[PDB]
Amino acid sequence: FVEMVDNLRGKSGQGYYVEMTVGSPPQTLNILVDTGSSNFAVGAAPHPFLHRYYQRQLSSTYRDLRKGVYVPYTQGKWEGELGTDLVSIPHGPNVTVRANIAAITESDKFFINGSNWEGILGLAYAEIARPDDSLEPFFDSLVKQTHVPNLFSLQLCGAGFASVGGSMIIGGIDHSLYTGSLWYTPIRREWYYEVIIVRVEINGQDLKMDCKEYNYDKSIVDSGTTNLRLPKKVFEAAVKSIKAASSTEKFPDGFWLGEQLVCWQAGTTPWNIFPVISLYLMGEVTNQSFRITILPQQYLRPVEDVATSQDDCYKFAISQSSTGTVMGAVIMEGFYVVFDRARKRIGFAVSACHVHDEFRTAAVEGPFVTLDMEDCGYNI
Ligand SMILES: C[C@]1(c2cc(/C=C(\F)c3ccc(C#N)cn3)ccc2F)N=C(N)S[C@@]2(C(=O)N3CCOCC3)C[C@H]21
Repeated sequence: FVEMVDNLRGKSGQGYYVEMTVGSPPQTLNILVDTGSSNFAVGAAPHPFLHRYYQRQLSSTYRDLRKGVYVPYTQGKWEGELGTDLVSIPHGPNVTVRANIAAITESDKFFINGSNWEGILGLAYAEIARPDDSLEPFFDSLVKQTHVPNLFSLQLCGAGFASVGGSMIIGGIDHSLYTGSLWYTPIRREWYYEVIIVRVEINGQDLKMDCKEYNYDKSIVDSGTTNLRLPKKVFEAAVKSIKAASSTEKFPDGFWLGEQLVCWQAGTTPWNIFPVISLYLMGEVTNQSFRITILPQQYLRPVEDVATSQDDCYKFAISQSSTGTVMGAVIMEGFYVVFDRARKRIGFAVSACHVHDEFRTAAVEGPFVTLDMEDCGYNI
């Protein structure tokens, strides 16, 4: 799948996007890859933040669905007009499909000032599509209309001390993007890419919580979120343990809450005082799990645009949640992640591009024996 390697671009903290074309003749747009939503939604009006936008009046293949949609989020929102058009991915499979497109005509706190993307490719399932599950997501249309296999994989390559990159392999797996073996965890339910965490360790020390807390009220894999978000109670325990592990240096309380940065002299970040973080995931077999481990290089994120400082500044990118665990870019930048929809499972392997040092690397290890893993899932 050499044609698709390195087909993702982005800037630190602004997301990973793929080039797409919409309409006839084709209009090229940069589109954020989002496993945490299920709409294909593109700027269609001259918002000043946008490099370009979808001009339906130029497309002979545009079809109006004569239906609008209003999509509010916890902060910000977008509103759009639904239709269909022909869509292709230049550095993807050599096909064209007719897909739903939400033409965004009003938004707030949605587009990012300074970013180079103009829309979002929601790769999750129809149950969470807006306005309802009758709006077929893009990937469903792709698979239905072509012979592309029903899976995709993501290698998100992060940065350290602004340009990120990676690969979205559509319809398969490229073995050059990972080392070791893939380990799979079941997709618990096809809405978000929902998974079940069965154990959490900080530098190998179990947090010893009731594992339902780790998945209250869900745990998901989301390329459209930067942080590792943890349920409030889990975040409290995790930070207590990370604070203790890292206690040879003291930091203001506000740093751990994401309320302020911490800066060090260039090149002197003390990586070794910060612990590794391990999530054990439900395995494929009864009573079997595996673990994924990330480094501070993943969860301490460089902040480049700090005019008021001259040093190397970082943001703590593990944060508390009210929506469950969110394995965002902090997790995904450590791994090659296989969204094996056909077999309702997600594979993890150590990413051949993840950021590490000479002493520690990200890891995917198993098998481990874990009992009562079904009890870890939350039910209303
Ligand atoms: C559509 C939405 C969304 C995402 C985004 C994503 C980004 F801006 C972004 C930025 C940096 C990085 C990195 N590294 C990655 N992504 C930018 C805008 C944006 F809207 N998608 C999400 N995954 S989070 C989101 C949300 O709250 N939900 C809950 C309801 O179900 C769908 C997702 C805000 C939603």
